[PDB]
Amino acid sequence: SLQFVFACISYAVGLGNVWRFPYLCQMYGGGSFLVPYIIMLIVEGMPLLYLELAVGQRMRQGSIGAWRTISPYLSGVGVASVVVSFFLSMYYNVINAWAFWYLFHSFQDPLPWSVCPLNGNHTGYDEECEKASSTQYFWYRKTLNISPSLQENGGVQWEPALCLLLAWLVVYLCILRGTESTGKVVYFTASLPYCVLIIYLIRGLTLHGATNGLMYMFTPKIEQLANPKAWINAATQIFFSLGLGFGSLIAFASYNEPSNNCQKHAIIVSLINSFTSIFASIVTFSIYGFKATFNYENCLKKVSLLLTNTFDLEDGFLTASNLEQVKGYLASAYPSKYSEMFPQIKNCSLESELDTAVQGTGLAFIVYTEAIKNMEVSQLWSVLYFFMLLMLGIGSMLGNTAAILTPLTDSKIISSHLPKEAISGLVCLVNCAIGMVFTMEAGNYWFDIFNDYAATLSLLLIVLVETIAVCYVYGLRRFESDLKAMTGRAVSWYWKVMWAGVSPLLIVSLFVFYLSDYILTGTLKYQAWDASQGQLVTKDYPAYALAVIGLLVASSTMCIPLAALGTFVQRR
Amino acid sequence: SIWLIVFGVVMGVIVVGIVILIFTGIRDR
Ligand SMILES: *[C@@H]1O[C@H](CO)[C@@H](O)[C@H](O)[C@H]1NC(C)=O
Ligand SMILES: *[C@@H]1O[C@H](CO)[C@@H](O)[C@H](O)[C@H]1NC(C)=O
Repeated sequence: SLQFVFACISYAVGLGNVWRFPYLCQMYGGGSFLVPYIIMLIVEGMPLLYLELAVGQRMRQGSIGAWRTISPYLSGVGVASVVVSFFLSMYYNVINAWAFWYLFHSFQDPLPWSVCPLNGNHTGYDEECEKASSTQYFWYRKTLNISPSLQENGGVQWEPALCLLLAWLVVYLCILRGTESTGKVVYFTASLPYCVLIIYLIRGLTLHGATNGLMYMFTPKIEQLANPKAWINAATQIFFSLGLGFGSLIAFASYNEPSNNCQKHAIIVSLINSFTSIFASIVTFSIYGFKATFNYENCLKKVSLLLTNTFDLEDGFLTASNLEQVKGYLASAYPSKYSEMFPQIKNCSLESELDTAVQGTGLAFIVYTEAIKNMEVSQLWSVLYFFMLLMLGIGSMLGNTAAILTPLTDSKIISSHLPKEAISGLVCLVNCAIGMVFTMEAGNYWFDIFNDYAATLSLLLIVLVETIAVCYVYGLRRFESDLKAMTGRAVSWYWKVMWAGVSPLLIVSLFVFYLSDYILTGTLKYQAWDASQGQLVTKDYPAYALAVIGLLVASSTMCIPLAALGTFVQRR
Repeated sequence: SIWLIVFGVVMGVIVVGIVILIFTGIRDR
């Protein structure tokens, strides 16, 4: 019935493609990132998703069991599929914390991101809140309290820490309570995000200067199309959104009937995920284009007002549509006065604003708060959207934590030493203790590090290992014969070609290009808030942050080879 | 402080729910 299709939708719609995708799309030039993603969907999404589902269905085991049955000296990869998930559980729930925060500041008539606080004389606005938008000031100062540079970090902020603790308690409560009731929840926890995004698209397309954002998002600029970072980010994002590498897909496929259809399931899941991500990006970039157009209008208005006040002009004589000509006339009238303010005049254009209006790990929150503050009944829409985002985050965290606990649940030694219900509490406590780092003054920088590198190389390496093992280790012909015996209609030559030498080759080529780019540039830099300019400035990563990122990647990458060496020694 | 009051209420509700769930689990023991 339609319940199965709704369950597939719920598995496909998650916090990943709704929150992470718009920020990546804006970072990498919009269309110049959207084109690879689709290309990275028909090549790496559907084939690898179907391979994972088929492996899970055929093996009738968990992730560790499935990757141990195929080959002994490869079973360590099953441990790796845990480690990455662990790191995800380290930081992903932090997102929910922010949601909680942004929910709790939604029951006030003067919304905290609606009106800028006064300087103190009760006559003007804060310099940071004047240079930056109200939403950006609320996000970067009253929510994260971010420090200008990663080198200087303060103590653990108590309010974000409390929000994170609340998020972890909610996750633990959901773990203890729900195990099989989701069948009812799927009737409601799967269609609400689509309704919310429909409402926000309705609002966004009614805003002035909204189509500029869509035109920017769908424009594939060839200048930035050749950036390897865009391809690598698209690949890691599609792998993170589909759930590849985490091992949850294999665990879910192990619980389904041997005659259950998988090709249709994989294609439907992949296409639904891509379409949902595209729709969310459309809405977010409509709102972002509205913000950029509003900033452009504001800058033109400020320049026009300044020129009118310094040249004794009429209130309406100088407009945006006839600016430069008038300036030229002033250049012909008396350049002595014109040069007195020539450095003061600013050159503002739509392209530059669209490139740098809003950016960072919190593009979704800033953009949607901007959209909410331009509504009719702001509080209701804010509550609905943040509840939807919190529900998506809780569902994704439930899936990830179940994938983490399942190998630990299967541990006979662990189960006989501690109660099964206490392992979840211990995991939640440890994850909260580790994730308390992201609540410092510079915690957002660490969150950015763990959003860029805790899932980039690890997922790609795990997927490459899986496709190599199912490609040549077990034998593609044997796998096809087993699948044909299980269900018939043996794999079409498209799937066999994709699994044989297309996906591994493409992933290896992307990795080589990324490594070469990093080696040649050698300038891995992060964005940092600058209150004086009220913008984002690129700054070089310090040594210790690079060491932390390298260690985080290296543990996940070396989880497999170390266990392979251990198994080889055990054999020898 | 609207947000602090709402956070306190939500935390109390979550604490009560977790306490009753753990009590039921202990009963399962
Ligand atoms: C606020 O008052 C102080 C008093 O010294 C003054 O220095 C400051 O310029 C005032 N603010 C503005 C925006 O003029
Ligand atoms: C604006 O354009 C003029 C024209 O060359 C240039 O001299 C100036 O540096 C640019 N920027 C500003 C802030 O005026």
